[PDB]
Amino acid sequence: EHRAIMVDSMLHTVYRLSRGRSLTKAQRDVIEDCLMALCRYIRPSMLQHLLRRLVFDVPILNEFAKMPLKLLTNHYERCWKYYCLPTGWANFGVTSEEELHLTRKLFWGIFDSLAHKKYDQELYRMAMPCLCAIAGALPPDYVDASYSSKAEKNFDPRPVETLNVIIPEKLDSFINKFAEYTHEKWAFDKIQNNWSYGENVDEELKTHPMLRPYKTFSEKDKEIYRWPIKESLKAMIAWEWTIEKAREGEYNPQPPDLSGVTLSRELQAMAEQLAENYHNTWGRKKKQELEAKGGGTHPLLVPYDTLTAKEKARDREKAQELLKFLQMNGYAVTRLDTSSIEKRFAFGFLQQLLRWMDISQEFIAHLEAVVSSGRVEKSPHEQEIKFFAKILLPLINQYFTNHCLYFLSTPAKVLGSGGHASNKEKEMITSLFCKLAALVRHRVSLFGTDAPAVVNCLHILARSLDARTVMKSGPEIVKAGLRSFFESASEDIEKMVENLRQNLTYTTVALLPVLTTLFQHIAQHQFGDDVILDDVQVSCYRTLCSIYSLGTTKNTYVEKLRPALGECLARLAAAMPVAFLEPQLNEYNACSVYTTKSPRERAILGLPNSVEEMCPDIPVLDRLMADIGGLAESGARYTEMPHVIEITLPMLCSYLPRWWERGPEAPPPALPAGAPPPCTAVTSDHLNSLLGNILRIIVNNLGIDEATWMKRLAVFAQPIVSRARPELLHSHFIPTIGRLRKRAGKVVAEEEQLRLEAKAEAEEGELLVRDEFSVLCRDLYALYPLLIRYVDNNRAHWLTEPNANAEELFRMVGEIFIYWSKSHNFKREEQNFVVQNEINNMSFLTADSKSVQTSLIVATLKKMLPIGLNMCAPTDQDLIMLAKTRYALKDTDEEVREFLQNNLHLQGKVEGSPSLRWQMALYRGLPGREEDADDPEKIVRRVQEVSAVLYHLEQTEHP
Amino acid sequence: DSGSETAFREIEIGDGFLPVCSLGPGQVGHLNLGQDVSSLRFFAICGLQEGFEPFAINMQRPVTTWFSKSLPQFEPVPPEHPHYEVARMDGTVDTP
Repeated sequence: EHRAIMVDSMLHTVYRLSRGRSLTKAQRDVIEDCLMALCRYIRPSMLQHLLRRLVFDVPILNEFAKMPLKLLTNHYERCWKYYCLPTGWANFGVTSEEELHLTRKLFWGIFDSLAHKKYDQELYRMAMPCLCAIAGALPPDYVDASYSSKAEKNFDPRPVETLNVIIPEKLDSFINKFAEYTHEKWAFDKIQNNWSYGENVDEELKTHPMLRPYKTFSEKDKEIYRWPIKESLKAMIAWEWTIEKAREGEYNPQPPDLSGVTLSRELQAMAEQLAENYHNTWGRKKKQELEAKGGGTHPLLVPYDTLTAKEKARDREKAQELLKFLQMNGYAVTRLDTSSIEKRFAFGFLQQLLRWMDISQEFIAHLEAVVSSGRVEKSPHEQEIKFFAKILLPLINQYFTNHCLYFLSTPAKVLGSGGHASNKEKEMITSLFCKLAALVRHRVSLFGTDAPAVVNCLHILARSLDARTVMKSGPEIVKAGLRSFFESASEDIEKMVENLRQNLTYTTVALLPVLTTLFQHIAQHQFGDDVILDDVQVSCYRTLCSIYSLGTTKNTYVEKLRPALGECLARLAAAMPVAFLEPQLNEYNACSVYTTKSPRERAILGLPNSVEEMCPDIPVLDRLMADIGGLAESGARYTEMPHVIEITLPMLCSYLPRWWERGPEAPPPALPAGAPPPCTAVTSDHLNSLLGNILRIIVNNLGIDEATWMKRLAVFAQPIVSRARPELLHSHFIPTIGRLRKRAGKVVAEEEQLRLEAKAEAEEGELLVRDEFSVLCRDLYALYPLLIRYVDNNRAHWLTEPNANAEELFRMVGEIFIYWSKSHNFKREEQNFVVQNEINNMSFLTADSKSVQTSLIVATLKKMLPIGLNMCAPTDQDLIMLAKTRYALKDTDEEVREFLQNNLHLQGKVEGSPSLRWQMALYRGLPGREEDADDPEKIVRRVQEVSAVLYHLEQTEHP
Repeated sequence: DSGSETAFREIEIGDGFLPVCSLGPGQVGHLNLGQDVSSLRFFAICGLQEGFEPFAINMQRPVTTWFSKSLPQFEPVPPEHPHYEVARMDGTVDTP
């Protein structure tokens, strides 16, 4: 930064050398590699003129623009925080509004050039990341200097000659008056510069020495400076916007001519146009001389709308002082009311994508027509189709990924760092989502290569939607469109039901995942209260009824599709704001169609006026509680009852948790709020019974092999395990973890026999035991995640008051942990199962509250370690290290127990160690601690077990 | 955000560390260093089994603290002040 001027000039010269005319390929490669490597390391603010040059020339999209736009996207991807974040990029400063408007002009120039120019693989492939990078880097909330700017298009300085243009005298009066006024104000600047305007030419003053008063000043020597001002005003009036005086008619002037003040926005925009005229018209001669010299584009002769604010001031000040002289005299330039949202980057590109959306709707309509009518490969909109598929879809994906927080930013609760999207932006982005859905409704057959791209992009548009503000106080057309799209999707699901007994492919791969993602988003943001109602609620009603019928029907294809139905229906239950499972108390809930709609509205909508008559297929929540309880008692496997676990368990595990907050047990915010009785009478008791049923069916299905949906069952039970009753531990987890422990012990005994034998049968038995406890690894990776959240809730309770059952559970999990630690085959088979079933990600989310390296067994053991560490006295902690050295000698448990019994007298002493005083005092202060635990047998038991746990822990951490 | 339990890690021992709390306007905080481990709540839940020890566990007198007094008091200009420098020029002749 100390001498960055020559760094800037070096960048400019190196760019010219790369865009030389006589170079070899290797030499050009060296120059271009130097340019990218240099700009990667320099500060992004040093690109103030190289970036301007790129803005001017890259939209040509020539063969020479490869490295320019590649370096462009590399730099912007590097410094995406420099523009998008209003705080800047850490130590590096905040972006200038000039650079932001250069970014806007560059982005849209590249976009439009890519639009007119024909599809070519190289340019589209290598420029789409560039276009996404510029779009993401420029903040959406940014507003340009003027939406109605010049937007014009070695440069061609368009000479708008005005000496030939006649001027009406009614305004030519003040044209001449301002020529004289600028001469007088020039002299005023001279005298203000401590050099009074002289009358005879003299070098004593550096300023103008011959600015005589108008009486004694010769007319021609006035004109030497007066005629440029007249031609300035004449050009400004010669453009279609003519400056007109407000009041009819018309060596220092009385009013001060200052360019600091500003006129109306339109006047400022075409005063910027007047300064662009100062460039073009008044420097066509300069361009002639510059072309004679051969020096490239002169810094001022660069287009003015893209010129840096520091040097464009040379003509900006002149245009502004002209316009301000007009302003203080009231003169108005008669020749557009653009709102701030349209002025903004976001909604402007939103209108443009809506324009290309109707264009692409026409294109895909013509493509479907020519597909249906024989095989017409020739497409008049083939360039449009290729442009959309190769640029637009990844562009909207990336842009909505990097600005989804902005488009979801509620004005009440600001979520986006830059700001909140406008209501119009939110509503037509929702309409864009609906239009994409309607486009790909039956287009899924065509665009086969781009179909995954379509479904992921439409997932992104499904995310971050302010359905609240578009359905409530929003455009009627857009809200009716989304309501009709949900209604059509429900009818499509009914058609899917009929088919099980394109459209089928649509429901298979595009309709259902996007519908699930939309339900998930509405569930996370709890928008369903004002969104899933009226006809939307009716469509969700028929959807849930039809997918319940799908669960009832049993065929191979619906079996293979059941995970999708279960996930989709769990998400719609979590986003469904009326307790359809509580039909008797539906009047208490204010979200139902029956209370929201009038009786006449229900009659014209065909509503049954009751939830029971609405859906008698699904019985009441007590009935499905009884059903799942009976299935748990009977030990229903996946073979015996697949539909239950696949689909009906999501009912419970999604609707019941969220509606526990609406249940009576959850405290109402206020007495008037709780005055309406809860429509759902659920409490934590039915939740805990549902955990009991899930644990029972899991332990009954533990011996079943090739069970895969049980993993998603554990994922679905992840929220329900919270708010669990204390007795549930010894009711369910202790028995099933005991069964897991004994089965793992039998398997590890077989593995020990396998290790001691070394025959050819031992290798086959080695593969046999690998496959024999692969299912054990799967079962533990199912059950232990439920334990992880359970110990998370009850760790404080167990540490404040010790529970003997909790200590026994610690012994159980420690025994499983030492089984996993001793056997090398255990760890490698666990890792193999993880990489096979992609368990690393779900383990990461399981460890996350509210990985391949991460070992669930170790994590569970570390979380539960304090529970079984507090059972021993500090004087026993003074025996743990000698027991650890016993285990370091690789000795057996019997011998370590015996020589611990020998070291029964080698325990530490409270008066011996000062820290033992407070540790031993706290160990007494534990309410559940008595002196009966000091029995030597109990002491040696707990010392040996704790030391085994600690030694295997430290071996796992550091082998 | 990444899920790591340790907030700050790889912290050099250096000169040492001290408990500290910066309260804002109209703010009330109870700093319990751990003179009374019984008064230290949640210590059994976190810290007791992890091996952590209360700060000033065996200290008899309470730990003195140092509040950031806001009274503007003159103090000498540091020789290595990043912005202001004081030069001690010699008197010489015709100059004090």
